[PDB]
Amino acid sequence: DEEKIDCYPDENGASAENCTARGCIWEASNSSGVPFCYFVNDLYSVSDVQYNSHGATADISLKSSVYANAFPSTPVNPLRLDVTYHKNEMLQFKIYDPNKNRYEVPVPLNIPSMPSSTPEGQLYDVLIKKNPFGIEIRRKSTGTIIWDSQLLGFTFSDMFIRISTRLPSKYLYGFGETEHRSYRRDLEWHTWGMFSRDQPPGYKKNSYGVHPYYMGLEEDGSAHGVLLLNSNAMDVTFQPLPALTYRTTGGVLDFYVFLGPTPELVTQQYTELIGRPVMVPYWSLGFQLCRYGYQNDSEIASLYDEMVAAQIPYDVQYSDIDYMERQLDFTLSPKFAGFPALINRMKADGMRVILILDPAISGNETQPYPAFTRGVEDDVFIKYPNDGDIVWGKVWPDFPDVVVNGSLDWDSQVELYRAYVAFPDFFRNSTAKWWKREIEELYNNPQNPERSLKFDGMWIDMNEPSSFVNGAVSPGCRDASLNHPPYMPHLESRDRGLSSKTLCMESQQILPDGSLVQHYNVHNLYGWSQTRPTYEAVQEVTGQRGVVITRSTFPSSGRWAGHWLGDNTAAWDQLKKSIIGMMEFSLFGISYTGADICGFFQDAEYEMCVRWMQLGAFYPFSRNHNTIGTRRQDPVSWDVAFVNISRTVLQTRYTLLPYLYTLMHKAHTEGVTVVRPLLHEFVSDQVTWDIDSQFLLGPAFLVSPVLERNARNVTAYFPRARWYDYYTGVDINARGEWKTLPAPLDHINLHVRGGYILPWQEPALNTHLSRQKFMGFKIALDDEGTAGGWLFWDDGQSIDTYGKGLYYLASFSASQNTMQSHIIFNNYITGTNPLKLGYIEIWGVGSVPVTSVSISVSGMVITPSFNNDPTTQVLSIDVTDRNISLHNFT
Ligand SMILES: C[C@H]1O[C@H](O[C@H]2[C@H](O)[C@@H](O)[C@@H](O[C@H]3[C@H](O)[C@@H](O)[C@@H](O)O[C@@H]3CO)O[C@@H]2CO)[C@H](O)[C@@H](O)[C@@H]1N[C@H]1C=C(CO)[C@@H](O)[C@H](O)[C@H]1O
Repeated sequence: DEEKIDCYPDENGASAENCTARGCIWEASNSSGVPFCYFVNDLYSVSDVQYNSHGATADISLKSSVYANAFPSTPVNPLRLDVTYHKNEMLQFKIYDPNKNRYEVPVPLNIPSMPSSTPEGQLYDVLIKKNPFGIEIRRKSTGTIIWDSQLLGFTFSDMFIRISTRLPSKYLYGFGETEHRSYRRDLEWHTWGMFSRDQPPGYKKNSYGVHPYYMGLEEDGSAHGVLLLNSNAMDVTFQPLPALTYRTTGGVLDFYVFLGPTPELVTQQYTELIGRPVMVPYWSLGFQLCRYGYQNDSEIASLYDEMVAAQIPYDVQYSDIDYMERQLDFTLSPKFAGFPALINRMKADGMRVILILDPAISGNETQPYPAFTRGVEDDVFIKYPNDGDIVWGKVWPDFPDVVVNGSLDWDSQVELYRAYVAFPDFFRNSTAKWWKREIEELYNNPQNPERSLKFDGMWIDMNEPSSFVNGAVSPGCRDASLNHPPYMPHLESRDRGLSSKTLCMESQQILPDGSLVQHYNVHNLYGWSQTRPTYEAVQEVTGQRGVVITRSTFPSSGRWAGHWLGDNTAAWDQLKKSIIGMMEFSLFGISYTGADICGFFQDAEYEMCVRWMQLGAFYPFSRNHNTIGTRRQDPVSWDVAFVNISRTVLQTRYTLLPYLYTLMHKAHTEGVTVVRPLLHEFVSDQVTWDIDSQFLLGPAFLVSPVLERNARNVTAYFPRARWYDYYTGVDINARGEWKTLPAPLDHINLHVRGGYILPWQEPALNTHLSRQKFMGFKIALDDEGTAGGWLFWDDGQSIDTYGKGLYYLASFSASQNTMQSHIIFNNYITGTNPLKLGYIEIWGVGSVPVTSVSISVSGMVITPSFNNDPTTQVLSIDVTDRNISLHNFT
């Protein structure tokens, strides 16, 4: 019943007779999922298999065209397969057309100069099996088979490619941006669309980015990863005979396989290929506020003052498109003048500001508008292929004189008001200068130095590329590269073709080299194409490292940006989904992510929002954002009870920051994960393979959120190790056990894994005041493991600090009743530049209050006063009275 490989996934025309017309068998079923049409025999035949020291290659040919000609596109013949043993832990196999040169995804990866696999170290082996044509990847370690495409269905036609594989288990994690219902994916007959579209998160709905990458767990605790470097419109299909099926619409099958043995190891190797996450500015680790519909310039300032009055910490203040004049890029609303004043005032207190940008530029404007005009001069806009005019979409920008009724039909609004806009082609060496310029002159206004906005980071959005008309504008598109492209993957609005909510597929773009591409192949690449330049733009203009949040992603996208999970709604299910989203994104190679706290779409409710601020207080990207007409949902818009709660939890986060920052350093340097599923640190425990309603920050910080309304308690899992409550210092004392811990409406549960030391620092009102206060230690000893730890210090904003010069790297270790410090490299904390070392806490020291050594060394040796409770292992040791800094301490 499984093993049935759906022969008719087509949008239209599945029928007994139409089914027979391919080499296929029609047989109804009463079981949900099973394909009425299925494969009984193959249509390609592998021929000249050959192996060598460094790879393998066979040839694939039709047999015969009688049936291959019967489905989607004109099949390609013959094909060719090249497997390559890059490293011992990594593979690639590609199936392509050796004759014609097919579209291949233009995103740089790093690969050993030549194949560096060694017969003794190589951890996997491959076999090109012959009947029917198959590919079998195996972990040499223990025979588990990683990939096995010796199933039927393999097709390969210009605009339709199918390949399948048995999964080595019933546990698979993560696919290209959408709203999964659990971390581990179902397998019980589910298809998923993958294609950049402006879709609020939804079940089986294709969303902002595309990520054809998964991690599979094996029989034993072993793990592997698989990437399909294809950017065409595709959908994947999970069958209960553990096995999935790709159906792309026309690249080549370029697969890369990774078999680090562990989840982290896998990710380290995936990111090693596509690139590791961007290092973020220390200030971005703080809390963030925004909304769609900040009315007046001053309604923001009103908010920023209300927030410092409540003493709720936060470093980043935004403004949505409201600050633009009629949603035009690079313009300042009348209603928002002396907004430039607000920026400068806030940053002066130590805050920072992030501004949104859309990609589409309006060209129906009457006044002068350099952005658009110089756009046309430098020729940076996306046109049709036969020289044809700009491909005109519509988005946010309003027409010039039109008077706007905020309440009109959303459709009516799009014809009467919204201007025609052009989409820049961000591949082009030209579009880079143009874009980078506009950004320059936003920062330093050539004409009105008083109207300069001094932003610190950019939020590129609406870049799928999203558009509020299907394709182009007035007459439409004209093409079959667009609608019904032989196979229309299982996307949202399938009936609308690929055109739906974006550019015409025939739209011409130009790659950096200079060759011509149509939007059809690079659509999923669009937002990605825009990411690096924007990143660079911010860097050049601000002279600092800065940060970029983008909506549309693609593998490697996270190399220059972070990501927020998009248009959630203020509903309870959406909290848990954010935990997933984050987790999945760590896999996808993007460390800096989160959801819109309290919920974008719709009005926030009180209790849900107390719970969400507590959860979100631990997103790496912690931002409270919100759609237009809704009521405001920020912390100082509820009541005294709320405010006070918000304060406490935010404080906690501003304490973890030195830890959260080093994680970010380690993910950037090592490939490791930041938001990390328990199962990454405790694989041998199968209970964790399924838990997705709680998560880790790094290895030692266990977050256990309350995700249900009335609930004021929670049941959370606690793997086999010591879990110290972060607040009290006491070990919970569960071990591979489920405990029900009390969870009052003011409290969120956090625990520190025994065997780790966490560097902390006193909570300020923003990271500027914070970095000045006292540095702490939390040594979470475990009878289960003594203690290990890391700290990395930086000016927190300079470009490539680690990579060239000024940083501080210290590993910490506690063997016997004593913690010792080893500075690996120091170059920013010097005698003159001191790091105040405040307190030193130690949890789990013993019920016997007897020390053999109570005094700390700096070179000299003091025996400062301490507090100790025998009941609770805590051993506190204040030191706010010494000249102790991280650079002279031992
Ligand atoms: C702010 C948001 O506006 C537009 O969102 C539209 C969505 O495209 C559609 O999904 C559509 O229906 C959704 C409903 O609005 C919503 O109530 C939900 O419950 O389900 C519906 C899905 O069927 O209507 C939406 C109109 O509001 C736009 O497409 C979307 O991309 C916009 N979000 C971005 C815009 C802003 C402002 O620049 C940013 O603040 C957001 O973060 C962006 O994500």
